[PDB]
Amino acid sequence: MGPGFDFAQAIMKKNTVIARTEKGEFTMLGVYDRVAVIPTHASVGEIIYINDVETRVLDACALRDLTDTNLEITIVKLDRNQKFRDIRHFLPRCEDDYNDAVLSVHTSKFPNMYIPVGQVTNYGFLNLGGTPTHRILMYNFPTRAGQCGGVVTTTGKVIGIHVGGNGAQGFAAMLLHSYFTD
Repeated sequence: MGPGFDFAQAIMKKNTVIARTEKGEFTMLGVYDRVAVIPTHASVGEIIYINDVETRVLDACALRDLTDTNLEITIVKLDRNQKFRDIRHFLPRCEDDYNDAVLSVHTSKFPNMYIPVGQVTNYGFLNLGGTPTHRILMYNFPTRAGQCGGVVTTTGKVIGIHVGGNGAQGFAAMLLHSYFTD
């Protein structure tokens, strides 16, 4: 409907796949080459389904900060025959607050879904399903089951992936440029 939704759509149309693990269907953001991200609670194994095709996982790393605290991001390298558009230049370099964000989801259940979530706070610490978690972004939208892995964008920046909610607020794990230096 406007430039926020335009940037979000551009990312969804080229840089997402539908990932399925034993823990469900997730929006999955491809970042560059065969490297993608998914919430750590997806429990990625040796094999994953990508757009309903059996795909070997070449590597999977559950990120933690240097205090050895969960970040809820898993970086996956996929045995896929095709590279993602490189979107690393849209990643923030530092932790920050944002205005006017969009959460975008694409699953079998929720295709072509875009939510204007508004102002995003650098919330920091969250007890997420019992797990101490750092680098959390918060937005005042009542997000629901099926949105995990959803991409959080502003115009010109890809800032996080949706990892949970409390019924009133939604929470995303930060994406930082430093996670994807090769």
